[PDB]
Amino acid sequence: TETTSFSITKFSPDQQNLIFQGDGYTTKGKLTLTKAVKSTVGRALYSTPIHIWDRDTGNVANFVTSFTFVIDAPSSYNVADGFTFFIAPVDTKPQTGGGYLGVFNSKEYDKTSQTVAVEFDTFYNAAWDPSNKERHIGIDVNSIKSVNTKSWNLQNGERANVVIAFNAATNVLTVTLTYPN
Amino acid sequence: TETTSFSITKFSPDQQNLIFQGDGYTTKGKLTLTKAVKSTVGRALYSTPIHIWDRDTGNVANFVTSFTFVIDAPSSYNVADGFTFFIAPVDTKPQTGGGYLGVFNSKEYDKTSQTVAVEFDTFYNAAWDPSNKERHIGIDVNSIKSVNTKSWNLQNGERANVVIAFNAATNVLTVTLTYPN
Amino acid sequence: VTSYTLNEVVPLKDVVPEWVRIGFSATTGAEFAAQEVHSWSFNSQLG
Amino acid sequence: VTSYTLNEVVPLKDVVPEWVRIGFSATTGAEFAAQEVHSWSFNSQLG
Ligand SMILES: OC[C@H]1O[C@H](O)[C@H](O)[C@@H](O)[C@@H]1O
Ligand SMILES: OC[C@H]1O[C@H](O)[C@H](O)[C@@H](O)[C@@H]1O
Ligand SMILES: [Ca+2]
Ligand SMILES: [Ca+2]
Ligand SMILES: [Mn+2]
Ligand SMILES: [Mn+2]
Repeated sequence: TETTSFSITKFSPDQQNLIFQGDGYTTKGKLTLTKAVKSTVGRALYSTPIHIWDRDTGNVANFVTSFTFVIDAPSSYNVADGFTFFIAPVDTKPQTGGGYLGVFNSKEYDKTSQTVAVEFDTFYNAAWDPSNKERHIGIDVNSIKSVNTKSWNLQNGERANVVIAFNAATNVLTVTLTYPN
Repeated sequence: TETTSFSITKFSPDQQNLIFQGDGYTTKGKLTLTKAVKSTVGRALYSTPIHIWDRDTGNVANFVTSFTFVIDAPSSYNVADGFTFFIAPVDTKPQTGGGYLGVFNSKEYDKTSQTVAVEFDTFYNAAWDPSNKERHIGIDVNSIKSVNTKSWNLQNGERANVVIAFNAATNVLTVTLTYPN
Repeated sequence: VTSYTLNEVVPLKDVVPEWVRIGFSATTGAEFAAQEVHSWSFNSQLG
Repeated sequence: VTSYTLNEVVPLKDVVPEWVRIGFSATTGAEFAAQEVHSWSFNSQLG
């Protein structure tokens, strides 16, 4: 049995329990990943390794996370590029930017990736994103091409409440997003 | 608000969330710090930095820990040297061995130390340990000389249950040790 | 209140290593925006 | 069941830095023993 848990409701100026990559930093008690600038990547990882399953017992972990974020666009027809919560190998570093959202490099399933990402995609990349050209929540495994999606209507500037849960008896990963209004 | 919590009831062979120093290692689901050998030090730290107080709010954290350990001596008149649970600066490294228990270097209060240690001392070091020559639980701050002690009777080989709690409104740190029988 | 739910079967034991880090990612390109987390909490239980 | 309790006032804000690691220590010398942790759990709440 090993359990683990945390909660930060306000970020310090030196969050020493976080790893920042690319343009991530803390200001005003928020964790900011990209400012509204052209062509930049922002990543922040929790530093303790999480033990998600076991060679010896073959067990997998149940888990849940919940967070709050806003995306703040100059308007609603200039909005790029997205935001991801992901689970990755311990030495993870930022991958390819722009529509690849910092965590992947192709739409072709790459087993070496070892990354599960949940995404909140704000921009259609014609080459892999749903043909309906809508903003969407997606689950991706080892590829920038979601294995499943839901179209969601960005409320530019509002605070979204997300909960992600994974159940280890059922192998089901679920995502729900809530807007206040 | 930032909270943090964990529980390991059985140790893996690669506890990746632990830092081992000196002779510490995991075997058989236990964390072993010193084997019964002459002159050796064993330290194991939880790797996430714990945020124990705040410049900006001036708050201090409440906290509690609980663990289980045994000391296993060849007999009861050859028992050395002790065991400590401590709170230290993040880059902590093992200090002086033997009766200094790996965490200190004098009995003279050293402010640079920044270490609070609770100890389970099994051997009288005439120079600082209670003149009654008894085995004892002690609270030490910045020195190998406990600012306060309790004499306890080592039950060589039994499993002790310890709980340590600190209350931030009262600045009181408490220790209780339980033997089964 | 406007909610959206998605779910799928992912077989975690086979995609990812026994030990993982968790975190957040964002990017801009030609177009852009500011993305920001205001709070984060997590719990898992293995075994 | 044999219990022992000790307590004291420590003023943590003044002894230790805002950020700390926690852990366990043991040593032997001339004489010795084996010291071993069989389970460990921790919780703190700041703020
Ligand atoms: O900012 C939106 C888009 O800008 C650039 O074309 C990048 O190549 C692309 O990946 C990104 O999705
Ligand atoms: O093993 C017990 C004792 O052995 C050696 O004399 C060490 O110098 C001393 O610090 C230790 O306490
Ligand atoms: Ca995209
Ligand atoms: Ca001693
Ligand atoms: Mn997409
Ligand atoms: Mn002592």
